[PDB]
Amino acid sequence: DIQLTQSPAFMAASPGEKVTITCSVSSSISSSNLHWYQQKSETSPKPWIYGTSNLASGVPVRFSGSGSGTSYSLTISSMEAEDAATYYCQQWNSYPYTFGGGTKLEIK
Amino acid sequence: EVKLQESGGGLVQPGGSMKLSCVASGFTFNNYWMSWVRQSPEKGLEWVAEIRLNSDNFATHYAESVKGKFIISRDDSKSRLYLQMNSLRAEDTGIYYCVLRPLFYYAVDYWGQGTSVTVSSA
Repeated sequence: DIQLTQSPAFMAASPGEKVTITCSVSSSISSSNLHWYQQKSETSPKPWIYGTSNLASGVPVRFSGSGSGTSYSLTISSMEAEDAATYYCQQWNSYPYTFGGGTKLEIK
Repeated sequence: EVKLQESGGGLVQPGGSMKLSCVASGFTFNNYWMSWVRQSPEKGLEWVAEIRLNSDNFATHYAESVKGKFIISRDDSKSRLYLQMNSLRAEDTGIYYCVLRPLFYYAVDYWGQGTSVTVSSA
């Protein structure tokens, strides 16, 4: 077992705020194999961030990813109402590929 | 670019066998990898299996509690990616996502939408 965990579990954001959910490995893997997924109730994991800083096709550019070492974070410039998903991180470094407990955002 | 549609879901008396599927469209991506991830409320998401095509025909890899039980298989000629699961239990109930990523230096993987599998005695 290889472990990522997300600080924190549930958030609460006023529209227009700046959010940052962190993610963190158990053993030092490398930035460039930590993908970030976004899942909106009633549907399937939607590839959000690839690399540690690459956004996927469509991800609004108010979103930001960064890290190196054991702590990777995600940050949203101006929280808006369609960011209300549950985000999760993922490790494609060494098998097995493991995932975060997933942080749940919600809009105030 | 992509179009992944997985078929085959349902419900099986425990012990029952199955064969999820999903067929690739758009791809003929010389070199990819594909795998099945699954999500139930009990466990959140979990990488279950993964066949692998860097160019060696088949190399597979499974995990803590799936090996022995399922076997990834897929043939490009067929365009499809089959996933037979045997000796099923409660634990294994969930939605199976079928995600394929290509080994370009960079881009991102793709995902499809899933199907429920329900292991119940009822």
